[PDB]
Amino acid sequence: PEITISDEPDTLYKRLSVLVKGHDKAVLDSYEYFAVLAAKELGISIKVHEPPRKIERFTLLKSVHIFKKHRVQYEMRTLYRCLELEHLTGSTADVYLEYIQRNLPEGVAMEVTKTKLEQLPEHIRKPIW
Amino acid sequence: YYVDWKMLRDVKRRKMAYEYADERLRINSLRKNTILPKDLQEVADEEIASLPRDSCPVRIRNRCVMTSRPRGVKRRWRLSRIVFRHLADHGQLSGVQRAMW
Amino acid sequence: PFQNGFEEMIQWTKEGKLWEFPINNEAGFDDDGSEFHEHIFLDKYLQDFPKQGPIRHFMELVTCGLSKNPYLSVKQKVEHIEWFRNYFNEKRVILKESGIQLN
Amino acid sequence: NHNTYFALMGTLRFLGLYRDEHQDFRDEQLRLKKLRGKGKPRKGEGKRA
Amino acid sequence: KNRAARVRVSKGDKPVTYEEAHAPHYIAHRKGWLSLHTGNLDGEDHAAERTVEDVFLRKFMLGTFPGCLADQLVLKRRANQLEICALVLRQLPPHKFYFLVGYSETLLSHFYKCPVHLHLQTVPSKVVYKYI
Amino acid sequence: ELLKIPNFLHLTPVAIKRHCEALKDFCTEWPAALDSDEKCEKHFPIEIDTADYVSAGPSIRNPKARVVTLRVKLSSLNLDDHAKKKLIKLVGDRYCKSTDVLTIKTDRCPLKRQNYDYAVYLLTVLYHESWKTEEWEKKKTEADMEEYIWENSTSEKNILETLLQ
RNA sequence: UAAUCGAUAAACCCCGAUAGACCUUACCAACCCUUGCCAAUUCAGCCUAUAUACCGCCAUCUUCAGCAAACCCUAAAAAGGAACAAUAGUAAGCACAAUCAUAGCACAUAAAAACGUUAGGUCAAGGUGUAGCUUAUGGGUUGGAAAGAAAUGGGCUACAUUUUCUACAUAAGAAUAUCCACCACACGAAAGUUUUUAUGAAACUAAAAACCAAAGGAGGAUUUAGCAGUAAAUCAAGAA
Ligand SMILES: [Mg+2]
Ligand SMILES: [Mg+2]
Ligand SMILES: [Mg+2]
Ligand SMILES: [Mg+2]
Ligand SMILES: [Mg+2]
Ligand SMILES: [Mg+2]
Ligand SMILES: [Mg+2]
Ligand SMILES: [Mg+2]
Ligand SMILES: [Mg+2]
Ligand SMILES: [Mg+2]
Ligand SMILES: [Mg+2]
Ligand SMILES: [Mg+2]
Ligand SMILES: [Mg+2]
Ligand SMILES: [Mg+2]
Ligand SMILES: [Mg+2]
Ligand SMILES: [Mg+2]
Ligand SMILES: [Mg+2]
Ligand SMILES: [Mg+2]
Ligand SMILES: [Mg+2]
Ligand SMILES: [Mg+2]
Ligand SMILES: [Mg+2]
Ligand SMILES: [Mg+2]
Ligand SMILES: [Mg+2]
Ligand SMILES: [Mg+2]
Ligand SMILES: [Mg+2]
Ligand SMILES: [Mg+2]
Ligand SMILES: [Mg+2]
Ligand SMILES: [Mg+2]
Ligand SMILES: [Mg+2]
Ligand SMILES: [Mg+2]
Ligand SMILES: [Mg+2]
Ligand SMILES: [Mg+2]
Ligand SMILES: [Mg+2]
Ligand SMILES: [Mg+2]
Ligand SMILES: [Mg+2]
Repeated sequence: PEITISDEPDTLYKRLSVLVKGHDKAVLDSYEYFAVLAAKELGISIKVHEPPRKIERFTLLKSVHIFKKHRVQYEMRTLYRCLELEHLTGSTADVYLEYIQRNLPEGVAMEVTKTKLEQLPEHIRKPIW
Repeated sequence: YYVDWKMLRDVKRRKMAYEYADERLRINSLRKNTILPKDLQEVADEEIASLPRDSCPVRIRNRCVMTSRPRGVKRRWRLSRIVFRHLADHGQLSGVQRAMW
Repeated sequence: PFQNGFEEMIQWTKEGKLWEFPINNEAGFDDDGSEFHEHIFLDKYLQDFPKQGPIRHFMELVTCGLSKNPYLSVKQKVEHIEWFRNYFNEKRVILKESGIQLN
Repeated sequence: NHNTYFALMGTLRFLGLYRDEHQDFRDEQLRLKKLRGKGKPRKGEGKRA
Repeated sequence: KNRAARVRVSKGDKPVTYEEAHAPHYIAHRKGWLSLHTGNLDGEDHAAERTVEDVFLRKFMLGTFPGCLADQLVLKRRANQLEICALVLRQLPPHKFYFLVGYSETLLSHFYKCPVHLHLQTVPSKVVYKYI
Repeated sequence: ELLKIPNFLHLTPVAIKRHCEALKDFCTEWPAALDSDEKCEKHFPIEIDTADYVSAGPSIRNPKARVVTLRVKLSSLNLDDHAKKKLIKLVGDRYCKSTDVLTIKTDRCPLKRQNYDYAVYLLTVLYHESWKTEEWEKKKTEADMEEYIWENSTSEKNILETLLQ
């Protein structure tokens, strides 16, 4: 485990939001238990919610050649879990999200939105042209 | 071996439509512009007309990948309903279930 | 030989076969070393062209188009504007006959 | 690419790695088709003769 | 009558795995899924390629392992690597088994240009859920 | 059918305890005083919204990744009255008038670093050209006004005529 | 017409098509090419004949309660086999039922629906048994089709006052088939004709204006569909 300290001022995040998409509920429940218990140990101070499910339904003809009065109806359900972390560092972010991501289940996908804190840019500071 | 001669000619239509693509885009850039002269547009007209019509986008036909069925194709899986249903029913298709509501 | 599953993962990752974490979808693609003002501002290649003519109308729409485009690098955009120079100067007769003197 | 999967698996078959029961059905059936005397004519021979 | 993916009633002697004893309409109720990947979720891409991959993996696993494949093939896809899980009968001696394990892992990692991992679990006789 | 079920076994809570205790060394601390959003605003006014998506398959390339968002409160900018309102009229829809939030969505470039640099570029540019008064700004129509100025009004001349009579 | 195929009583008829200007494309008209897609093969390739040879998918009886191995009885047994103050029947299997889905119940709908029947449907989803084609029943280019004298099934819009216009969302204003010479208008042009515009290499397609305003005045025998948030009416979305 090689650790090194660069003098540069590590990035801050106000809100690290993690979307966990799934088909099944159970896996996301367990994974929630996992991310919660992992973010408690590191004292990351997080919340979790359930964004309402989205269901897509499309229909195919039931027979090879012709009966159009008969249809098969197929379904894809996507269920949500969102982890909301507030007031975290850049390194804490890279580690926690490394640990959370390496173990991510096969049927589930993950979308992360990071709002990162920057003071102001240089040409804007207090010059006027 | 591609499963049909159909899929043969359509594959050659994908290669071709990728090849002359730049030519298409740049010619049709002027041809569809109002500000430019009509005279550059008649010549640009003869120009995209000169290209082999096997390289144009709309001559391409979406088919099922494995079974080649020209119609009844589900865009996202590129699969005919026969084969789609077959695959999803064995549960070989992930997430696809029978709809009840 | 392998001592652990972690040894497996580790070696796959050093080898570059296993993915990089936490994943950035841009890993392995450097985009030629380019920056936005090489993408957004196409003035460089609009230098040689008639300035007040409608050729600037057409080429400013082409420019503003190649600016909005994430799907192409510097190189191919430049090949576009260059093919346009080559073709516009290719026919000197049309431009002049059309009723506007064009350089 | 269908040429890829087709040729690759056929090779792997003759190289004795992959096993195709479909091609074996086909083969055995053309064996019992030609053994019968109705084969696939050598090119150019069938029509005129 | 609905004929999709079903096993008809015999004189009552026909040996049947839990897998083939459940009609398509049971999927996600009782039946799980044979293949697992991100592609059919709400916001995601390239379901088609994971499907082609799936199909060819069926063909490949059934042609590479003659007569010894017990139940239908379980495909997992995680962090770009494929975990291929197969329940397989005991037929051939361990030598040929590891030969084909290494062989398959290599050829599959290299064709699909991504790391493959193969798990075989051996079973004495085909698992029978019903009849018999 | 137990072979298809994801096994959380490797993630069993003992393993999470030990893993997060061996991962205690990589993480870096969070600053005390920043504990409230107020001091976060007084200190760092700007938010940068970055999107990261992971899915399974051979390829890592995600189209939606590139999008960069900037959220800047206009109250935290050094802007003049003239600069602030010329900026409202300049940027427009990117500006929310109730909460005072300015939003820049940047797309056009392949790499996210480039969308970030061009978004902060748009920020600097709009700020530098918000302070430049030009010829046509003295040509300002009174219909263009975000306010009703009592000077040079119609109600003013109605008042002066009513008081004339 | 030189110019596809298939479905065609209930269980065909906006049907395979959740989709033909080229393509799709099987078709016809000419022309061209014969180890003619593949690692190899006296071998490829065949939307050629067989759905009365079949696998796959289905229709239907049917939202019908049964169907079937293992046995056991019947002065013979083709076959049948229950009576609850019970007279020879016991039976695991599979239907139905029960649970699941419709984000809690309950209901409803959805799904489920065995065995067999209709040699019901499809060798054009694909795959094959049998027969055929192999300088052609194969593979390419190019152009060509889909015309109405009718006959009919299904729809959409109506025939107007519970209507029509504009505002508009649910108190408003005007129009209103006969005055009569209106400088015609009340409803009703989705149809035509012009000009645009969408897409496209190619308008035969689609959309919007203007013009035009025709049949139609609630329709013969005879019939469809619906028991509640249904019918009916109004609106949007998606699939390709
Ligand atoms: Mg098309
Ligand atoms: Mg039915
Ligand atoms: Mg016909
Ligand atoms: Mg017929
Ligand atoms: Mg009939
Ligand atoms: Mg019939
Ligand atoms: Mg109908
Ligand atoms: Mg045609
Ligand atoms: Mg033919
Ligand atoms: Mg016949
Ligand atoms: Mg039949
Ligand atoms: Mg028939
Ligand atoms: Mg049949
Ligand atoms: Mg019963
Ligand atoms: Mg029995
Ligand atoms: Mg009996
Ligand atoms: Mg329930
Ligand atoms: Mg009920
Ligand atoms: Mg039902
Ligand atoms: Mg039931
Ligand atoms: Mg029933
Ligand atoms: Mg028949
Ligand atoms: Mg066939
Ligand atoms: Mg055959
Ligand atoms: Mg031919
Ligand atoms: Mg043709
Ligand atoms: Mg009639
Ligand atoms: Mg209606
Ligand atoms: Mg109506
Ligand atoms: Mg009124
Ligand atoms: Mg009209
Ligand atoms: Mg009229
Ligand atoms: Mg009349
Ligand atoms: Mg009646
Ligand atoms: Mg209704």
